[PDB]
Amino acid sequence: GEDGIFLVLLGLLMALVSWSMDYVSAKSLQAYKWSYAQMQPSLPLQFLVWVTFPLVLILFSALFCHLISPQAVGSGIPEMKTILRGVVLKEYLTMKAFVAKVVALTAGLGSGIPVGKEGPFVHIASICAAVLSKFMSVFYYSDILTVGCAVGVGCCFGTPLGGVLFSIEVTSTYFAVRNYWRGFFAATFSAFVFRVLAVWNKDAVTITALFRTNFRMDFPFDLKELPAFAAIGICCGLLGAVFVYLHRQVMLGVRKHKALSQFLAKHRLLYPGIVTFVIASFTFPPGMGQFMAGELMPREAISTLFDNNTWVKHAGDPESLGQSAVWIHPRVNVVIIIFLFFVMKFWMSIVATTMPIPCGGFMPVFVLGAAFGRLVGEIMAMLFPDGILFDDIIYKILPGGYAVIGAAALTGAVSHTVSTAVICFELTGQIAHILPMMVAVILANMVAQSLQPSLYDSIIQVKKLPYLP
Amino acid sequence: GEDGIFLVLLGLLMALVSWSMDYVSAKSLQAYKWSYAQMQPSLPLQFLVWVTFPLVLILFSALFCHLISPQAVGSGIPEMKTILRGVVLKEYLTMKAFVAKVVALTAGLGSGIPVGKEGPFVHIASICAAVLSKFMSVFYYSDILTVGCAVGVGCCFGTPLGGVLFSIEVTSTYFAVRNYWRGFFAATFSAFVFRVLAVWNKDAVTITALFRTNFRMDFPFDLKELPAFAAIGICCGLLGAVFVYLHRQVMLGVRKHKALSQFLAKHRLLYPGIVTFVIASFTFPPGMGQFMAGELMPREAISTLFDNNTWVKHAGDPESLGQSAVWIHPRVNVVIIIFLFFVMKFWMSIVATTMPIPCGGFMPVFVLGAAFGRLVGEIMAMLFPDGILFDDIIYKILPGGYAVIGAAALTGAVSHTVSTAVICFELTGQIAHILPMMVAVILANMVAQSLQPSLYDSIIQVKKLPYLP
Repeated sequence: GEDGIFLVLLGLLMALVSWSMDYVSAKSLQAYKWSYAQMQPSLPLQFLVWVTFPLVLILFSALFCHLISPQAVGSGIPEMKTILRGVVLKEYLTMKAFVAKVVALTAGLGSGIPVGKEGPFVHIASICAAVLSKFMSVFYYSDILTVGCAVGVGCCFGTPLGGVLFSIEVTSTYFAVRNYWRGFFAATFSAFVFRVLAVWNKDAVTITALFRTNFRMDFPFDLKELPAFAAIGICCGLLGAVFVYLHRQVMLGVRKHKALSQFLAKHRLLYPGIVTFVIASFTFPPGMGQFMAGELMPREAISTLFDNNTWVKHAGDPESLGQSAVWIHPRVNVVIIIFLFFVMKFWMSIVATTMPIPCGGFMPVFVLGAAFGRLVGEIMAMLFPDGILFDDIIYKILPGGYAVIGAAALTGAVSHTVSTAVICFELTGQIAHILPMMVAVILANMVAQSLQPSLYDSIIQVKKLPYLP
Repeated sequence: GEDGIFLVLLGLLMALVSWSMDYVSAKSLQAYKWSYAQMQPSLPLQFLVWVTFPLVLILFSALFCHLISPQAVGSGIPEMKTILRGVVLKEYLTMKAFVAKVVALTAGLGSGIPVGKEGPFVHIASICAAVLSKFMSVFYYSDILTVGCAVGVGCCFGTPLGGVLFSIEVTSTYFAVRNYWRGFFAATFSAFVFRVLAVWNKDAVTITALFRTNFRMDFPFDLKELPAFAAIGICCGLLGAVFVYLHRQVMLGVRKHKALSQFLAKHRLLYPGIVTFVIASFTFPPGMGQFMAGELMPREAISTLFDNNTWVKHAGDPESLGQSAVWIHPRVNVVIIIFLFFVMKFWMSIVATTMPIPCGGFMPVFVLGAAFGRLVGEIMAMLFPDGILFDDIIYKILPGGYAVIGAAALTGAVSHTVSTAVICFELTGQIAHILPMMVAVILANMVAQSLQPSLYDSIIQVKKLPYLP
């Protein structure tokens, strides 16, 4: 009927918005790197620019989520999964919030602070679905929200079927397969237009997925290492649980005492600002980024962590690798700097997503999972030096695969879902490690579902929304 | 709770059954090839053995679906998708049919006649689910059938998430996500045990998917060829529709007249037997297999059609390729033999799946799709000789990708579903062509949903089961 025209118009209007915002964010971020390099090597000057650019940009984003729309702070998927369980929120789906959010999500992304991308984008995709429906036939409600969620995540990442699985498996109890067909149609069209546009205007020469990895697909892994994958199941789930626990121990920590509540009511934007300050103090590269690999914005950080070469063995030479040359210090072994990167981005991510900013809880958790995966992969490669044999040719293990297993498993354990593995392999561009990441996702899910509740369940519990089951 | 023990026991019991039956079928089929080669080149003797082995084995399978269980003929998914819409069939889920079906599906598969594998396997997986539940807690119903369907197709092909999508998207109207989690768990465990067992006992050296393809993943296809994919959408959908139409024009063709009904009631097993005969008459390789590539059992036939080299250009030399050397005739161009293979397996497949045998409608449709795909790929490679340029290196197109697009799209158009692309790329082992196969699956679905009904809908219409919507 007249469903196809509405769905194709939603897809073509969502791809341009996603492409525009990350185009602008990428140009702002490379201008940041450019100016920071190109002034001079002056260590106080480097500190002051490396601090004053993210404070300006994050306080700008907090200003445009405070001023225009007072209801879009703390946004993302948990209040809309509260909405589709029956509760209506009338003023919350206003078009005026839309322009109030997108520009904030630009200025949440153009800095190197770990935030999400998915959550506010799911919200604005639902906004565009509702507005385009209300404009339609003036010249069904949970259907509109489910199609909005599918188009939102499948237009974030160019991952259609991971989009429709992410819409069904957490934001529902029953599900009409009419929405399955509609969400699959609109999500694959949005992911189609978003990827071909980066060949038209910019240069990404073909319809490569987003983050390709050149693994070898000829004996990737034997079953002599397979219980190691069991470890990267279980520990990730355990680590995922601790994340959720500590998240609540900051949320209530904002609201536990009258003193800091009076301090925040004295001036609202002071809480993001200074804490932006302190994580800039641990990201300055000659300050502590030597011990940290601090000079990595997160997109190229996880393009780096999915590399196809062993970092312990290429440390005997000063050979120029890609960006991964920042992962070599002349005094410290690389296992220690992966360890410190993991622990400091781990406590940095919770306090980064705590602040009153449009936040998603997917991307920094994905980065933490990749870091833990490559940690256990590098100690596997250090433990078994020779590799094993094949027809007069030697195959040695490679730790990019461990990184992609961990970057599926830990965010699957945090967000209490099994469909994270789908967008994981659909971002990485290869499915060589597919059933080990499914087994690891399921082990991490059963451990992190035994111990603690989900992330979004804790958010709706602390924010105290009407949530009946 | 006590769900995990039941699901892991179902998975480990289903993997052994699938592995055992295709182990036995593969050994029988290679013994067929072995004896046929190893007697002598005597052209009447070759004819008589090439005919008398499939007649014996197919009449044996028809005997063991006629004798023990009189209710398991015409089995597969459409009567069970009738069952889960409300209608009960009491005597149909008896354990006695289980042993009556599995051995038949061995002797439906050990011959080279095109049959399915999925349908009767979904049925026996539901049988094992129900029996293991009734044995459980003596020392929920649609849940048991949906878990049975997911384990069935994900244990056929080692494809978990394509399994759970194949269970939701056609055999439901609503869907409880409890069954999503259970089906995902049990399907990935079944696909895990099935693939690692082929390294323990037999040799498939690692957890390679099933049918790997070595494409190049470095500029697979430009967007200068992309409307060709539009053609392999639309035509496949049109061709898929014709398949369904002709299928009904044989089913009613059995039941249109009293004469052939009296002829069949005279002797029931005569109808499969002789028609097995006639397709053997068009598969004898010096008879007509020169013009046909007849000496290809279907599994190695579609391992051949997914090859990474151009068949027009490697015809100037008598170089030994793999099995694909059967695709070269010294007098006939290869486009004509792909064309004749397609048209003769097209009319052969409907009459092959017509006969009273446990049949699935997935595998021969998959083969027909691969043949049409490589047809349009070879004429694309014949049309554009030079390829195009890159950094002083030339990239020419390769027609394996067209074959895998067509083998997704035409069976997606026949079975009226979008989740065929998932098991397509999960069998082929690479996701380089993923969003073109999604776009082609959706174009073929909208054309073949405009023209004719589904395959299984026509089956339940002609068999006249109680089907309310």
